[PDB]
Amino acid sequence: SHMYYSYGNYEAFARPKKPENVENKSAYLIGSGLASLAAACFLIRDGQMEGSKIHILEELPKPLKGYVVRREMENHFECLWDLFRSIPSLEIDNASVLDEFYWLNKEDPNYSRCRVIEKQGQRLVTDGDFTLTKTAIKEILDLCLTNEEDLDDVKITDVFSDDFFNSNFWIYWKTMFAFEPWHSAMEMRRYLMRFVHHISGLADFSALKFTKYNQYESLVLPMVEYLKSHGVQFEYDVKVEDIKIDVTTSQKIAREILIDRNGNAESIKLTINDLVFVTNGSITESSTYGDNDTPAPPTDELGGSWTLWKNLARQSPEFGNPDKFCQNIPKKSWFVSATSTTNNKEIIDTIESICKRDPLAGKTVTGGIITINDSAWQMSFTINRQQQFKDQPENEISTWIYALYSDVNGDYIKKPITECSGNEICQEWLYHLGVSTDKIEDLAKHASNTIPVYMPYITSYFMTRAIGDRPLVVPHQSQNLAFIGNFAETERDTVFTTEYSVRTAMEAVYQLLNIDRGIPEVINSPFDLRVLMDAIYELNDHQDLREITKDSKMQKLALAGFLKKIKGTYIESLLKEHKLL
Amino acid sequence: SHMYYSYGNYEAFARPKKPENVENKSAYLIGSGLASLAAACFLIRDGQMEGSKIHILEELPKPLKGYVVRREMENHFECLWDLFRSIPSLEIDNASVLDEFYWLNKEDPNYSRCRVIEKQGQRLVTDGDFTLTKTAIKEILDLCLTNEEDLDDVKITDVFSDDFFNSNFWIYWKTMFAFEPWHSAMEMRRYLMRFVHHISGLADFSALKFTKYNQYESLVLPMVEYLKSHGVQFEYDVKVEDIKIDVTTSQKIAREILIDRNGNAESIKLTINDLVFVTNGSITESSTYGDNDTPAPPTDELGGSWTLWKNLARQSPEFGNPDKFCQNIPKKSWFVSATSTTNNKEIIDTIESICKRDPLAGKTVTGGIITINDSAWQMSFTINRQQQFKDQPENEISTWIYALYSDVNGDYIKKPITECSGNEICQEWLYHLGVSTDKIEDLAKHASNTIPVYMPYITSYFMTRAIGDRPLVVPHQSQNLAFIGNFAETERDTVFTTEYSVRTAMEAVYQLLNIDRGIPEVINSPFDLRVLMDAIYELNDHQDLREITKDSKMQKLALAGFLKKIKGTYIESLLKEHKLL
Ligand SMILES: [K+]
Ligand SMILES: [K+]
Repeated sequence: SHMYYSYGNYEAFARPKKPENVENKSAYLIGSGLASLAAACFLIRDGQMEGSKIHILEELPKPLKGYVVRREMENHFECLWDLFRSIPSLEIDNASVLDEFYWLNKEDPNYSRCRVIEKQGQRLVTDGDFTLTKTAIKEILDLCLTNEEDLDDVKITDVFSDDFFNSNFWIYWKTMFAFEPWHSAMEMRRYLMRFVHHISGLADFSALKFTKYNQYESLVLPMVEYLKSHGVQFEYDVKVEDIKIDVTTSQKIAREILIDRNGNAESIKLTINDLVFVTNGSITESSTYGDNDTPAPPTDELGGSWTLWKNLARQSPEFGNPDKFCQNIPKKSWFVSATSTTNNKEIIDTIESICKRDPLAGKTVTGGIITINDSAWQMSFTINRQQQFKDQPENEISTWIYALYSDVNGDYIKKPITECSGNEICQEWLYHLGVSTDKIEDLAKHASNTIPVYMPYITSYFMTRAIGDRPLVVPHQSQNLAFIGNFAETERDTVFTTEYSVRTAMEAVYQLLNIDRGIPEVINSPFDLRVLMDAIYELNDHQDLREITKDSKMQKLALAGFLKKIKGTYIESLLKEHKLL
Repeated sequence: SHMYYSYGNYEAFARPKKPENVENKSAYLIGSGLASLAAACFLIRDGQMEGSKIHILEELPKPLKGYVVRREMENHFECLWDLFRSIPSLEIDNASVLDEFYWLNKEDPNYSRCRVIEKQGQRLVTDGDFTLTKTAIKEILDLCLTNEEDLDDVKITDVFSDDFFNSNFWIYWKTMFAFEPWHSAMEMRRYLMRFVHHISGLADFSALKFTKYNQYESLVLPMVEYLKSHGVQFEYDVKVEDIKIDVTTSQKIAREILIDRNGNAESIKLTINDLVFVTNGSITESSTYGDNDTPAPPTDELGGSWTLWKNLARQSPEFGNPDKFCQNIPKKSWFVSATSTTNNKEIIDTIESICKRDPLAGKTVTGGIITINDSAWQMSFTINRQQQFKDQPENEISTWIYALYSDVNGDYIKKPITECSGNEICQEWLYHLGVSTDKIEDLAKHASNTIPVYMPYITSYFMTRAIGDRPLVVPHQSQNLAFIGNFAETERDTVFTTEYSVRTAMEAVYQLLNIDRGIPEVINSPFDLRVLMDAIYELNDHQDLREITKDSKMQKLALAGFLKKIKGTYIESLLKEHKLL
């Protein structure tokens, strides 16, 4: 009740008055992920909180055998662009991160010239088409017409049938977003509605936008410099074990942060004027690393992030249900990603022959993942603009590889990916590029350096869930406690996105400080009739309403009577404008 | 083809690169109205044109007997807020005009406590309700469903019948926007679609927002100071008589500006790199002024603005058809407005008794016009926050009065308003406030000072028109010539608004300089299903779909079958959210 949603330039460009009594308030942010950093930025810029009163608590201190790549953006990351228009670029003078990003993606717009391959390097013949049947389209629409409240614990396989899963649409969708068939239909529905304005860019990634470098260099480092320039305090080697919260009949008040500061057990006592921002849960927690000759050791370890959320959930069911997300994760789930770095011309030339661009040119390369449709692992890989690390040699590329299925033997390396060294993952990948099999072993072992990473929780955002499993950003009656990040709850936005991190941060800061400025709503595209007309046209692989209805009597007649009632009206002009007539 | 429309924060917050070759370009803006000033501001900020190369050409030089008041804003003036977030306030340090305006309208939000009066000072009993019948509602919707291309030269009386014109809706609508029954149905349609998101605020003005002072002090003066601080050149006593334009088979190029600079006939020769921004036509041209004892003398004079547009239209029909707007204006049209200033407690107390607020308190007073429904003149009046001039005595108010009908005897002063002195207009107004008739003459003649103004073209924006009567902002193949202001043509936006002035200015500058940043589209509210649901609910005076259909078989049955097919779905939840179920 302490915020309101808005849209349009009035609320975008307006500045909030300094919030009431902020001069006597402090902030503690648990973890240094994007959501914590964003919340600190809003605390500085819009809360006008004093930097020395803002404390970022990081578990790690202030050696992997190679480069490791970790996601993209779209124009309607409304909250994220509100943030980064205020963060100075570290690459361009007198320019924001938004400016640098905006100009770069106009100079070198992202698109894919090859989205799906099969048969050891051949482009899928129907690449670019959705190959959705009428039944599959109806299931998509029926899911969207289902209330979110009726999708508690429903799996994607509960709402779609064979036609949909055989479609190219599902190939594009599951791989670009990392949906597994057992994942949350509720989240899949949110994604369908959230990105409906970009349906025309699904097959070719033409709606995706990327930073110049990896996320740490292009997003985190600029935020850090901004926060440091305003005196914000960074606390390393601090493990938050619990937060004692009073949950009374009238209020929720965080009372004390129980920490281990460099082996020493200490405690931070809080008043109502000391705000606590918890990033509950983590998809990168407990990650392990291999090298070119060693697999990343599988693990089920619960780290500090999941232990902390469990300790908060013990104090109120309003603080969420972490076990839905970190327990009972199927062993087929995506766990392993790998970064394969090479300067070898044979590999780089093979990539060029598939993606149609020079990987070393410094512009778009694959334009997003290429999916190997017939790979047992259901592997995809991408090469961003190179190099993605500013100190990497200019003759090197780093390729990011991931597998949706973790418990199935590969086609060339006949083992599950979880049993594979870096070079074995690279060999399986090189096989599917069409590299001659008598060269694969040496090119992977001696011409490349591949670092695998095992992430027990990388699919955790998407686990089947029920309303209530995620805490509200500001739980009911909370006075000084907020939850931020991709396991907190807010309307219609989609998790596994950087936008969701910034949105929850902004909503938390605005609500706890009662900031008198609107939060931009999730973009209104699923309510926009023009966008919905485009979606019907795109989903039906570019067929007008007559062609859609051509083989059915019940519809071909309803359409005849509809066209007779709209003839010569604005509705007919709109349908013609959007190619439905 | 030299611009694109956008929405959302990405394009709002992004800055355009410096446009190509702007260092060798100059700009001439004809007139110093809002559109010219806005275009100069965009030339500085986004064109990065040198201030000394920007020339504002004003006909007047660098004595009325009293104060003269001249409109409001809404949140979705998308282009105007893009502009004024960059203009420094002259009232608050380190703040924009947008900030000052945003904070003021949150501190003192606008609303009316009395919108319509009758019978010499009594509130209309049904004030607040639209009193629209089903037939009237159907005509509203049928107009919106008509293509704009089918409304050439159609009058409002061609598309509405008796029920609509007897509605409270039409009272609110015609007076707040100054529509006459013979005005353009095309523009009325644009207004219905343009402001559909504010239908719930039509009766009480709760969607209106106002500057602190009159428009000159709160909008023009800040822009002027901004332009002067950047070296922009202001040219006074310059009358533009013509612009010689080459209209070839391949290009339109302005060649020379023919001027009279202080009685001297001179000429400004232009290259392709010299841009010309013409504000074609004017609603204030040829205005005459009276005083407390003298009517403003009626006139049909064509001034420099209308002569110039006629001289441009002689060179291409693509430059518009001014005669549609400045000729054959019916003599019943609104011509006269008056500003009545008083410090008299009897008058001020009578106003307080009607509007329910202290006129001298410095906050909202009437919250917008009060309409005298049974006045022969169809008179309305408003009192903004006082005082509206920063050097006015603190015990004074200034009331703005206007009459939609100019050729009908008044109820107390039995003469058309065009024959009335300032004090006679005030007397007619005081009669309709319920002032005792034995006091009206002395309170108007000796306790008030009323300045009338006769404006032959004040209704000119709304004259019946056809596609093509207004020039495109940048006509086809124009290299260096643009048209801006409320007689230029752009999609869906509404004239008689300051937003239209800023929009045309922005579109002209962006197109002529090929600026690489989106222009915000007219707000998408008529395509937003949520907004349309609200509109149905509001237009039907807050009745759900069952009550709307209760007295009809064809609809009450179609609704039964519709409800049976949407039961338990998201569509039903949406309808319930918006009170239609
Ligand atoms: K905002
Ligand atoms: K924009």
